[PDB]
Amino acid sequence: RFGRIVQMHANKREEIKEVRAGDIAAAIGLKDVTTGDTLCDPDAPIILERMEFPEPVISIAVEPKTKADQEKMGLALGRLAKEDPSFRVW
Amino acid sequence: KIRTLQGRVVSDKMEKSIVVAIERFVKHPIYGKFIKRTTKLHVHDENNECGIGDVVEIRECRPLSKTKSWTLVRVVEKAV
Amino acid sequence: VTSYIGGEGHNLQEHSVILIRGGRVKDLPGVRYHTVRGALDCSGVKDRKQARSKYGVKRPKA
Amino acid sequence: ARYLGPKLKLSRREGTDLFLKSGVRAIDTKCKIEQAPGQHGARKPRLSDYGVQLREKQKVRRIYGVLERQFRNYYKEAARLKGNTGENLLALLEGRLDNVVYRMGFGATRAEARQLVSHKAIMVNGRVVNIASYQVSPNDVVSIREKAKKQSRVKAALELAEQREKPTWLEVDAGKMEGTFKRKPERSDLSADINEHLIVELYSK
Amino acid sequence: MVTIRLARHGAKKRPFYQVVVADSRNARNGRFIERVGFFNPIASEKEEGTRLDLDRIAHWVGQGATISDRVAALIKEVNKAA
Amino acid sequence: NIKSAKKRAIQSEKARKHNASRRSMMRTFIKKVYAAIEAGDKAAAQKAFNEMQPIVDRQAAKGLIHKNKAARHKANLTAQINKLA
RNA sequence: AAUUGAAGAGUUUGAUCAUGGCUCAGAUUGAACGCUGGCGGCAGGCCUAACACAUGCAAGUCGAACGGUAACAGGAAGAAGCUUGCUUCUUUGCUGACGAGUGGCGGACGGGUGAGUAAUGUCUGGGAAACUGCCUGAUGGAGGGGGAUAACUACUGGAAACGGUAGCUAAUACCGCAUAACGUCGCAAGACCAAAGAGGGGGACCUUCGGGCCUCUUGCCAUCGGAUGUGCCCAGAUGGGAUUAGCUAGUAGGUGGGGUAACGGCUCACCUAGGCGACGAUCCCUAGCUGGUCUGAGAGGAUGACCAGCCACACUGGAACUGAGACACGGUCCAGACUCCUACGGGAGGCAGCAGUGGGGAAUAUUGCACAAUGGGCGCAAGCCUGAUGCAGCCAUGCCGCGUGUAUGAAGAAGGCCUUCGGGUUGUAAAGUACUUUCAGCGGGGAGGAAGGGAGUAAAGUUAAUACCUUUGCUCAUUGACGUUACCCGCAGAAGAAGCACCGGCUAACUCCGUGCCAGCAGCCGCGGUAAUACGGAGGGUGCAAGCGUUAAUCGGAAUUACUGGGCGUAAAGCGCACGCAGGCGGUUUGUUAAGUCAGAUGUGAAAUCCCCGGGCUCAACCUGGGAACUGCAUCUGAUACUGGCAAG
Repeated sequence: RFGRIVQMHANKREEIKEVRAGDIAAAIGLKDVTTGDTLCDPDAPIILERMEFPEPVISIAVEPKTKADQEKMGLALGRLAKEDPSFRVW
Repeated sequence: KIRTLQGRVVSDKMEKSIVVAIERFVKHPIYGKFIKRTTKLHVHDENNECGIGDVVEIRECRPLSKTKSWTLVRVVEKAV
Repeated sequence: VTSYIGGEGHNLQEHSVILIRGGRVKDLPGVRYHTVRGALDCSGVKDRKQARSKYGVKRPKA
Repeated sequence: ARYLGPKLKLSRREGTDLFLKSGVRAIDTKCKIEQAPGQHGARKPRLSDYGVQLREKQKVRRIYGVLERQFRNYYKEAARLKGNTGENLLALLEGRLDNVVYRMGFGATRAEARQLVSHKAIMVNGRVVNIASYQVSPNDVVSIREKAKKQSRVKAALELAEQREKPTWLEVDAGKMEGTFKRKPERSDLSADINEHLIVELYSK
Repeated sequence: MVTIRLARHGAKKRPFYQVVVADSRNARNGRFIERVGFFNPIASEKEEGTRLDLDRIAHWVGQGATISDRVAALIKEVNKAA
Repeated sequence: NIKSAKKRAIQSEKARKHNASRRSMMRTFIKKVYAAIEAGDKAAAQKAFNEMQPIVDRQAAKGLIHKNKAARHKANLTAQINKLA
């Protein structure tokens, strides 16, 4: 789906009801989308434009103040796992 | 006729008013034994007529006071 | 409270978010609950092909 | 959820034949019936009263493959109606579609019969029905779809079932399969080896 | 303003209505004054599809009721001569 | 919120401004009557009661005061004067 | 035709009978969890923190009230390109429509939640001292005038929100005045009170060229009633604790003024010194109540989710306005806490509305689609809006239906598991043979849920008029969110689809190996100390099934709270004994009353739910017709045994 569309003036929300070609907008919702995804029109010819995935470099570690936050530790960093391409979790 | 009770005069230490007691021989719900279930009503009447211990016909009427909402019809069985 | 650790070979420790279901462990005085294996940080039993709905062992692949 | 297993093993757990694998070999003999349901079924138990109630409940179950959840509904239905619950239980169970398919001889085994019913090839009373637990209501008729008729399963059912006892409360056309069902199934018109008070005693508690 | 409207009963995709006299402010399937008849829109071929209590609907007219749209149309569908 | 029926706020403010003035117009006329009953002079009490009666019944037509309240305020005044003189 | 309905077992002892608890066999769930998991139908889906909430939507409409028109499209005198009527444009509220505002109606309904609330409430059955927009019936009127004020204008304040100042025009806005009655007040005579105009068509008279005039449509205001809803009073019922004994001071009642839609300590003044309480007052804790759901043979016990009636609350606390109705969810004002915008001056808001989020938790969903049908608001209507509702999505959570094949098939296979090792078992179970092929996958057909409404036309009304409007048939073109719908028809193929628990006794179902009071099992009793059917692993077998067990939960069994239906000498239990108030019960006879009691009638006992004979989805769950039922309660008329009250013996 496409839930809501926003023009995003530096993390400010104004509502867009229709998007044209060549404009930047934010689509709200979109459960399974990743970086550089080629969103195309279904029931129509399907296109592709994506070819790049950059490098990771330095891997460190962490351990929280207690074990009661470990479920949030995998969740909140998992919340950060969806965001950045060059940021992995082991 | 109309809805009228029998009662018994209890507290007549006041003016133009009476608290009557009416007996209800109800059946207990679970144990089947009849209990003398009392019921006390602030009942309005006319100018100070009777004393304690006399059966008194009383009917429902307007809420004449905060609590008094019944009217004494007549006094039966004057005793000592 | 206390609780019993069913099966054998548990990887439990000083702090572990676990799950608890009630049940008398009669031979043990004053222990009234059972840790349900198949839950959180108390993992499944090292291979047990019989009665695996309790102890939370999955079905072997085939 | 149907039965889908080795077939005559239930008959050796019940000793007698419940006509579950009739087919071409109309003699049972290649079954070693009665004394071998398993590795230790070559003996006999003291067989408690609970067991003799259950094993009798299993036999009336296994002829028609009724699962317990479906089976218990009949006991709720039989005791709901008038008459005797021992009589009502089998009577409403005789009205099952595959039961009337078998009683009219359209199927030689109930598994062979239900394969015809579930694949909607039977036009009972003017409407094709694919659900075998359909109550075949009294004083009615049952036809077979002509556009899927006689594909060597129907004729073998026509052959063998006309050697087997020729049932009573209904008429078979026997030429082109036009079954007619007339009256209420009576307790005297039964296989009679089954008991009834074994079941309704077990279902009280 | 007491009206004579429809209240929807039944399951999904297989509706049913019973035409009821109710106080118009209240909900559809909720508090009503009196049920007077019913109506089936998927009334498979049996003659019973509507049994409208005509005399009380004629009686509620004198009491100032507002007969709704399809309720009036069903009276025009099930005529006053049959 | 910013619903466009919020004019009912300011439609009520001009309404209350109309009311409280005319509501006090009634009450002040009752004060003049009541002052005459504390005074006791009959003709002043009668004429004031004969003055505000068209004022009391008129606002009943505008519905600011219920008819029975307006009927009560007639029955209030004439009972007080008759027992006086 | 409408209750054809009630089981027990294990466990103390060396053994027995009892008393007696503990436990299991059954059903049920708003369930979670473990393992597994094919499809369809009807359902249900925040039980915990009324915890705090980002974002979009959840209530507008009216031009047939009105000045106007900022947009959009127009006939329109004209403008200019210049293909001289082809067009660029200027006029212009004169048309259909229409923001911004005034005004009318709604927003107090629907939708949500159960914190508070033990009685201000709720269920039941009654009453009298009332009010009630819209809808409706009847009886009449519907005369005549006025001053402002938005909007908008000229200036100006601000970042916005929102203004402030001076002029200005209309209204179905507001304010008098006339004139009143079956109206209000008053013993009476009398006094006093209302209203508004808009929309369609047009013969003819009159046209200041608008209009007036006529008809029709509708609205308007007064009074008495209907209907519906609402406020209010009274009797009973409505939880646990006495380790909660006195409680209350506008408190109990009178009188008078005021208040109240109407009644009343409702609110004050003065007086009287009372009122409630062992049939449990006051106090503390917990809780929304009911129809009903679950279980039970019944009586009862537990419970009050979903659906429906009622009540209370709307961030916390308090108050009032407006109006028919609110002390108001998406209103106002103030105080407090918490967030948001900012130009720092000042403002803004309340998810316990639908989704949705963090959080709490074992535990619960999509920021979805359409206003097509039903219902509601406004409107002449067309229509607009509608997170109500209808539908779709996810989730076996539940109930119900269905499939993963059928038949044949013995060398009794191979292999595995056993064997007193001769055989047996797995097991006709597989292979192979011949057929069927639902649902899924795929391609084509195909209902109904749709009644209406729109334009035209004929007819009857209708009026001075064949006009208008109204009703009635009638024709044409149309209205389907869901939805590649329900269903149907054909293609390819057995092919895409079976697990989970238990197997000592209770309880249906056993051997072998490993292991040795260890590892562990377990609801109860209890097993394991080297031959374990109880432990774990195989094989075999049983149960149930797209579910199956585990835990939690309630009743059952439990006649272990015994009303139906238990006991007290020794098993738990006679106060150490006695006197005695309340209270419970009470010999015998007549008369009387009918309270209890019983018989009949009446009103009601909302619908649904539950039960019976039926009907419709292919069956079923499920939706649905009538009936029965709701065993109650209240009133009325009788009967006079029994119990009670009274009178006499």
